[PDB]
Amino acid sequence: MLIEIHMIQNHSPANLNRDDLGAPKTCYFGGVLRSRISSQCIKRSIRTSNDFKALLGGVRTRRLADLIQQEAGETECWKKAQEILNKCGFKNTKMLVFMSKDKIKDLARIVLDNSLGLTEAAQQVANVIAQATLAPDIALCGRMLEPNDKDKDKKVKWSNTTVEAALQVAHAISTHIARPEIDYFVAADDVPGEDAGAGHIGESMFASACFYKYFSIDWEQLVKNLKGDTNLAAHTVGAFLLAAAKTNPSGKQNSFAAHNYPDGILVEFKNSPISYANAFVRPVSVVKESDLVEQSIGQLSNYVNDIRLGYYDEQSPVIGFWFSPNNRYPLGYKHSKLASRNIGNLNELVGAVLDYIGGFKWEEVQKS
Amino acid sequence: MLIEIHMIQNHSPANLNRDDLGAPKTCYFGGVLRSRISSQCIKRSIRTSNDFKALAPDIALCGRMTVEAALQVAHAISTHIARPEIDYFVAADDVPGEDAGAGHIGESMFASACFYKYFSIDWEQLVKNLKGDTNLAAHTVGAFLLAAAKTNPSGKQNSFAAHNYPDGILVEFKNSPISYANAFVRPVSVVKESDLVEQSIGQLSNYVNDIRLGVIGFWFSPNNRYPLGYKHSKLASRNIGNLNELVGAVLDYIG
Amino acid sequence: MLIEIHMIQNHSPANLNRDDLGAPKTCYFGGVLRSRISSQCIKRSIRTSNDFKALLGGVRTRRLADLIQQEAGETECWKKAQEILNKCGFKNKDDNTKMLVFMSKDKIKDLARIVLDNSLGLTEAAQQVANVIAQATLAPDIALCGRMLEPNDKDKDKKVKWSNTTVEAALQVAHAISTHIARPEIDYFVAADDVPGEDAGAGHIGESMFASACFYKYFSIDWEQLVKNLKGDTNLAAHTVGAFLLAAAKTNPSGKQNSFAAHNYPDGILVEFKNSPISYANAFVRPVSVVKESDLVEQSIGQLSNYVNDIRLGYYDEQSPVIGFWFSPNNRYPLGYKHSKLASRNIGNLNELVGAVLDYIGGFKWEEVQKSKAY
Amino acid sequence: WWDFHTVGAGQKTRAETLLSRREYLADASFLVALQGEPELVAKLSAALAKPVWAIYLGRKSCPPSRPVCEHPPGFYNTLEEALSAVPLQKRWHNEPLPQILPCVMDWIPGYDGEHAPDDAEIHYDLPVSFQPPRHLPRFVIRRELVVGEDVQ
RNA sequence: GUGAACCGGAUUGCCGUCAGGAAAUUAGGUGCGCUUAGCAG
DNA sequence: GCTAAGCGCACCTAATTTCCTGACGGCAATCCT
Repeated sequence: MLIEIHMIQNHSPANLNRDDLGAPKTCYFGGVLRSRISSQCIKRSIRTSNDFKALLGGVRTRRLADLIQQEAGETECWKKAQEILNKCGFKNTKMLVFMSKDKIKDLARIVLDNSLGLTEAAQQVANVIAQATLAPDIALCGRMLEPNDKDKDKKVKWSNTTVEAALQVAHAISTHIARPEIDYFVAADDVPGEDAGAGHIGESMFASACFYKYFSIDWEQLVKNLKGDTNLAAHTVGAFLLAAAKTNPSGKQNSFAAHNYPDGILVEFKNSPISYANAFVRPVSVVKESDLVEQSIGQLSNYVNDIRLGYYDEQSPVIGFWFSPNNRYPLGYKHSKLASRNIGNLNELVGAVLDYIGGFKWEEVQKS
Repeated sequence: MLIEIHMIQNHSPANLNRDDLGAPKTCYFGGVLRSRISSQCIKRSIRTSNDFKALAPDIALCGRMTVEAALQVAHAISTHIARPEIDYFVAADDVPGEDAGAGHIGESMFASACFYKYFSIDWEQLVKNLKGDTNLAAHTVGAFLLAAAKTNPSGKQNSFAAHNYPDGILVEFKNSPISYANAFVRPVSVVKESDLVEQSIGQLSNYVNDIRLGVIGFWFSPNNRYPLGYKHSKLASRNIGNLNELVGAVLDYIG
Repeated sequence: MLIEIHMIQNHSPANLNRDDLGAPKTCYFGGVLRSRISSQCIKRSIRTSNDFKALLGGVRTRRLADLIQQEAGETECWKKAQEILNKCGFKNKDDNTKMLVFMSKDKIKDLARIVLDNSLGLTEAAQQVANVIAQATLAPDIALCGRMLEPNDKDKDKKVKWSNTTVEAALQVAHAISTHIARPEIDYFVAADDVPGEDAGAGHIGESMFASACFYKYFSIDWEQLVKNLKGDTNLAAHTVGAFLLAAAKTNPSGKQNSFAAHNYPDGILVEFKNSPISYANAFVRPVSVVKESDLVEQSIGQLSNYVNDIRLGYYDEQSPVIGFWFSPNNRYPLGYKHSKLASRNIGNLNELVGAVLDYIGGFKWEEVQKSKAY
Repeated sequence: WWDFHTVGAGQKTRAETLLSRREYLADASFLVALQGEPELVAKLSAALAKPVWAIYLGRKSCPPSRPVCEHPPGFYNTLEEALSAVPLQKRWHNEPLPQILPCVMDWIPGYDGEHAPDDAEIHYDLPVSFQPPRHLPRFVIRRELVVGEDVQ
């Protein structure tokens, strides 16, 4: 069972993702230029969201020695931590390591701070590194890491470390043609001079686009990554939905405060993943009546209708929920009165999704 | 008799197949560089599918050490010029440190294209290794049709969720194996009044109409979204708007 | 807690912002051309305003040596101060540094004292200057706008180490987009020569570009981060918030205002308190088409009210209600008549609205936060 | 054009991935003419028109984009006359035509003797058995055909 | 079924977070739509 | 149930070329020795 989240979101003039040159990320889809927001950007924005404060339990850092030393008021053990990390298979303050936070803190404190040998200490810390996957963040994003076999001692053996991701996020492509724009700026000098010129001259780049965002959560894999704690998986699904709905990429937000919420969310439950990106192969051209968001929602509804009347199996009918704030933007605005469970509240949508996965209530997670 | 399946699938910006350097698999055709998904990639995408798991199983459909598997698949040739792109990425350290930036700061390669997929499965030899089980042979042909319709390569899919389904599938029963890659010798240039998928389907229709004018074929599009010829003349045998009835029509034509 | 200021304001025909070619700035929002006022321009207008004069102190200059000389008095040492800055990591081009330095104006005295002594060497003086500069973040404008400073590592003394020089920005300002199809107009001007002469022509022929639009401006202030940036000075943070509100309401960009006196006050200000930032820019994806039976500002306010109601009823229905204050001058333009309950209060005075915001923040009178002055 | 192919083979078990790189000719067209007694040629054409097995272009993943039997058998005295008789069809009005036309022809032994010169290239593409796998060498000579010099 | 039959480059990743094109301008000068008529035995 | 024609002007004069920022992080594979 897959939880598919399709969102239609329009953003104010902003630069939420740029390359080395500072221009907003773009891609070609359907032969035309499209504005693009990278998948890992949305993944991190959901990751560091205010709604994931109760589920952020994994850390991706290269200065693990600093983290270990931080949990010691006076027990100065930092050179030993670096040495044991280096002998574990890292080589410099190292390569990126992804695993839990409290687990590594407690286990490193009880292992590497004890006066004992070295090689087996490296083995124990390696086992702790591999076995620290009890984090919803790792369960969603997944991880893998294989230390170099040259620097690592032959006395250190690694168990299986590949964590299969339960979340698939697509790159947010614009539903219409991309129009990059140049914002030419100056930097005023406060002290008057003999020239009366700016302290700096430059060109900023920004773009405003209606993005189609696609998320896909594998319920079975999310449960497997968290083992029998299925309630934790339900909480993770709900928190991910809330974060994706209410959190935006933290790009040049101080200069471009584009904090717009999506105008339509389609949560669909099927056993196979479907991307509705082909709904917008033809760029959406705005006309006198209606708007860009309305036309994008109409095109998406048309494509969903053709998909349902196309690839359809009577054995496992696909159900779905449509969300629009206070029913502002309907899906089947003109003829498609097929969705009988249109919702005009995000919390009601979360409750409906949780009920469909199982006997899960949003308040039921307040028991641990 | 021969069963030939042609698909027109438009994929979202993704990295479905990769070389050693990380670039998307590429090809040259018509004097134009073109994106490519390898045939073995599509064949492996067909295998290991949960849709079928839920004679000798796993032997008749794919041989294992002859068997001489009857299903063949061509390389996915894009209809237009390949447009590789740079994905500049960094991996954050999300801790307060003396420096900034922690990841490999690489440059991922990706491209989006509308691929022409050619599948040719011969009924005779698939019957030959099925010991004459015509019903089972038709069942496995239908299962492979469903898989190829609703499966995608398991490439860099967690960051590029490209699960788009084909907008047009055409099944013909001609005697000789003819691939319609030459329909796209001229690369498709998108015009303001049309889209890439519609133009590609139109070029395929033009190629089908040509040569022959100077056999029959089943045309499937989801809910008849892209018609292969908007006329009442004898151009397409049946316009099918649903996949399951397309498989049914293929099955009772074969048997 | 976040302080969200949403403003609907119509401007007279003017050119408040322009690019290198002189045309008014434009953006493509919702697939249609709009009129844009950059966030930097609004930030500078608020910063260099009468209502924000008291809460100044941050100076962003490439001419730090001039300030050090002015503060030190008649003791020369300008060249030696410039060389100290040069060793610190600020290369000069001719007489000013190659990069801008943001710093509190209260530490110019410390810099002058550190330069003026003769007991200290050169590496020590550069290190002390760097320490003073990196620790000068107390100014309210530095707290609101933030700072980044990357000294030239190559042209720097080896034995000079920089501490953390970045301060988080507690203020988020969006570009002021228009609520309708922004059409630009070309003004054909001529320069007349007073001397008759014999040509009987004109001194100069040119083309000027201007546009009039109803702008939607969005501000976001982080209360906790503003308090942290000032090191727990809650009274100073409240004064900063109040003066920022008054400035954003009462000052406009000073671009071509001698010829285009676009000094129009906002026709509606919505102040909302929430834990997450929400922008109502999607209220105007449809460009507002003026109808005969209504007004452009009234139509924009109605569309904004409809979108605000939709967002409140579809995103913010939890155990924690969102409290918002709506201001119009003498209640000239209220919110949508279909609801009449969207805003918690409908204040008709700007000073009363500022007082209400200050009271709700933590409990603060305007008089007791204006009373913090040095004299 | 080069293709990077990886084989997982069989997946007690270990990480064994075969390394391979294939070479492909992109945007190429070839014409193959075989000379023999008429009945065998007629039967060959008849069976080509009704292929009982999935034919390809060297590898199973290379299907024919044009019919193999598009050009029908005919009576032509020499291979040069057969090659020159068929006109060349231009894809569009203004395209760069190939001024050089490589060709491959079988080396005629004629009477007994007449050994091939040192300038004749060798080619091992005649299979007789694959246990041990051996291919008998063959001699290939190269010729030229140019359009616009014999037809006005 | 001829360098061909068995044949995935598989996974981890926010550039983030500095910024007033501003101080200059009269399109100023010229002018008749104008000559013809019963909505009535 | 349907009246037409002549006539429609020239342009001198179009401002100011280095005011433009720095830094940190960039495999892990060695797929019959």
